[PDB]
Amino acid sequence: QVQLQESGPGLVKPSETLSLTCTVSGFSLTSYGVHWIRQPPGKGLEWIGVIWAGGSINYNSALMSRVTISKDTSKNQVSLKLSSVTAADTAVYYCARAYGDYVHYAMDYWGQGTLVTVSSASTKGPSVFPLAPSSKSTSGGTAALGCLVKDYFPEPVTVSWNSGALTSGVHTFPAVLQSSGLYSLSSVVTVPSSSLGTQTYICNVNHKPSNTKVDKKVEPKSC
Amino acid sequence: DIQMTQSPSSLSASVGDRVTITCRASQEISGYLTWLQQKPGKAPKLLIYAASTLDSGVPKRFSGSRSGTDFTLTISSLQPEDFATYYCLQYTNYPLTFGQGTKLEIKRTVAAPSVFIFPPSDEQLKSGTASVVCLLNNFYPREAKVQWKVDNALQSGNSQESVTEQDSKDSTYSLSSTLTLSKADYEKHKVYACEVTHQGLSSPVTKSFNR
Amino acid sequence: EHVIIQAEFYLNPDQSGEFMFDFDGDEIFHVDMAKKETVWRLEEFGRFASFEAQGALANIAVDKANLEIMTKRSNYTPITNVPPEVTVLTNSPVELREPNVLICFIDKFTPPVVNVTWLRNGKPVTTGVSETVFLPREDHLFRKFHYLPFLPSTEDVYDCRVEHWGLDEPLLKHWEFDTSGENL
Amino acid sequence: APKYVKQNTLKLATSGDTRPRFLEQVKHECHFFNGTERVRFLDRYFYHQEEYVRFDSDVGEYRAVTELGRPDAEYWNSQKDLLEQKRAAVDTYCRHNYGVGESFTVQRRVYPEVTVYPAKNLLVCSVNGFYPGSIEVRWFRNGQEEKTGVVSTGLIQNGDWTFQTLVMLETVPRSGEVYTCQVEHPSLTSPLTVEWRA
Ligand SMILES: *[C@@H]1O[C@H](CO)[C@@H](O)[C@H](O)[C@H]1NC(C)=O
Ligand SMILES: *[C@@H]1O[C@H](CO)[C@@H](O)[C@H](O)[C@H]1NC(C)=O
Repeated sequence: QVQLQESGPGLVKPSETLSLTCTVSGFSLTSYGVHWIRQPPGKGLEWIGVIWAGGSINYNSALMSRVTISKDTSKNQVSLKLSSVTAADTAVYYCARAYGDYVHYAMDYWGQGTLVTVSSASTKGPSVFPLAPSSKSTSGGTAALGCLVKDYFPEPVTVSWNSGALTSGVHTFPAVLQSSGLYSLSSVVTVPSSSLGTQTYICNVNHKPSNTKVDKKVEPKSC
Repeated sequence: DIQMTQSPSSLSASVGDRVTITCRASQEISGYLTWLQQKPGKAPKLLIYAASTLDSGVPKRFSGSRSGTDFTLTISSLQPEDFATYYCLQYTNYPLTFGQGTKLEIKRTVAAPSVFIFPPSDEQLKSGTASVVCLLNNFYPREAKVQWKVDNALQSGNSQESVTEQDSKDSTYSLSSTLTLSKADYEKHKVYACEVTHQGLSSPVTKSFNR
Repeated sequence: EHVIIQAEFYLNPDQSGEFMFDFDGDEIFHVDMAKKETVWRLEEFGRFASFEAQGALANIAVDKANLEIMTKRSNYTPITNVPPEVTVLTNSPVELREPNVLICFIDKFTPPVVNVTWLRNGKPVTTGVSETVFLPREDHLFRKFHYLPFLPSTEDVYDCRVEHWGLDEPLLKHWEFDTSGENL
Repeated sequence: APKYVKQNTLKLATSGDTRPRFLEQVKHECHFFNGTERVRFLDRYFYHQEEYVRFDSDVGEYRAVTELGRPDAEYWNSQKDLLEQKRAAVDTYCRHNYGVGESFTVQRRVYPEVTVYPAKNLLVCSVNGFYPGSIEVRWFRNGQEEKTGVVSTGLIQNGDWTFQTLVMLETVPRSGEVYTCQVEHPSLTSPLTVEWRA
């Protein structure tokens, strides 16, 4: 199981130092080097740096003064620090793998990536409200029910349905930044109309940036 | 410092089509180009390296070559799960530079949206806010006009929309328009409706309720 | 379950050709360009089978002609120097003064030209060194094996020096009797 | 004298140190399932590291993998006499060369040598010098199979028609706990067991 997994704070105040760690498994940091690549949301990818297997470190010229990449081979982890973060440094950060100590070795097996949001605001847990099924949200032989995850900061929240038992018909939407500054999204699921009443539907919303775990039981409505 | 020009910026093609993304290099990259596939909410996945060497785990239908000085990623028979953003990457000299990216979308038959309207909850209303949700289920194409009519009067500036990415099996989208009001402004009205105009609908579809 | 490949290549401007047979990742035989004869990877194989090398050399001439036509049809597009992976292994677990083999394993490279040298305490070992031919992979890159029979010592240190055009310097992979395990 | 036969490379269709390098590879692949029962012939042609034309016996014609092979395939599928030999290669080339060599390749068995040593806690079961590569290694801690703490180096080819593998056990031995490593291989008529003897 070749895995690379990013870890870090998620929310950093401006002009502070961002500190991320990439924990790896399935390969050796003495035989492999790892790259740091960042992707602003919506925009393209940007190479931050490399730390090779032999300890050679190469940074990018645009962020040369602000980027420090180190390596603990004993704990199979690699650390990336950004000094004096601005709002342009808000991005999804990725650690990827390459062989040896040379740039012409191709980059293999990227990691899932962690999101860093640079903002001076405080975190806030989300309020979860049921989007109850009714006659208005039942088109013939199908009905729709959902969960509104509202007024949280920062990204992300994760919504599952019946602890992963319900996956088909599940549509979790991208979050929209409200004018007040907090995020909000909805996750809906379409179920057969006869199944209402004879099947319990609970959405599970987890926001670890605020240490919030909410299970909301969606129940049918009339109007 | 090295420039990677990716073309076209966006693409839509049917299932079974042969698609071709091109990538120009400002300098010579000596064959050191990598084609990456990023599905939404995921990391880039290594498709091709060294301009034509296929990574283990990539299907045979992806192929890489060089059209003169330009480089070429070719999907022979397009599949519905190939909806993704594709990036070209040089790895011949520091710094490593990526292309702008090509958003490959899937063409399908036009599908009408299923419109569902959700009244605001009791817990939100006793928190002092009201959110009415208008949901558009599996539809194609992505362009959809969602209007909010409260007491037959068109609202503007109090609704935000969110569109899902393309579904990997039936190549559809879904939209969530949220109308948000204060409790006093919500309780000043009776009839709440969302009107949907879409290419798969012969006439606009209005879903409504009475507060 | 089983895969047998007749592998042929030709490389210009080195004018170097190769015809060989593969069974499930291992070489059965290799037709030697000079001396015009088959070289079985294991000597027992030549006492169990036989092959005429001259028709294989005719196929190598056909490969030369096809490389001319492909070079003209590609607007003289060069190959990518894919750099090699070098790992130094031991055939057995090492004990002192108990005879063993140092294996330099070279993997995931093209074009198939590499300069390989064994270094005993920094000094080249040009005699009593074995090697395999450029074995083909299924991603159509190449791998190669080099062998140095030796007798493990407390004080001796060895080095595999691999030179490829995908690298800016010769690659040096180290092995000593202590710290013989680098495999995670 | 058993004789290996060759598959003839087809002539194509006409349209020192820091110098460009140009390589053309041809791979005539025979794929075997259930012995000589299911056989697939695959005549594949490569320029550099990229395939441009291919004959599949499951397809029955030369097809172009990239645009560069399009002149060749149309040329090669314009000669039906050539295609009859390519389709009959499944029986005349693949199955023949499977026959002359089944004794020392398919039915080749080499005894594995098994060694257990502690490393830098960690125990290593080094299994070296075996053929074929179908090996199974299990770690029995006190007569109980460990499923938590086993990492394998995988199958490692030596090039001598011999494989090797180093299955590791990350545990906590404290006072005289007996550890056992077991190797299952087709060259063995019975499973092979080695004890660490703490
Ligand atoms: C090997 O060395 C020769 C000179 O001895 C040199 O011309 C050749 O380029 C080298 N091969 C490489 C670097 O692959
Ligand atoms: C494999 O081959 C044998 C004869 O060699 C045959 O009886 C059998 O049906 C074949 N298939 C399987 C799945 O064993």
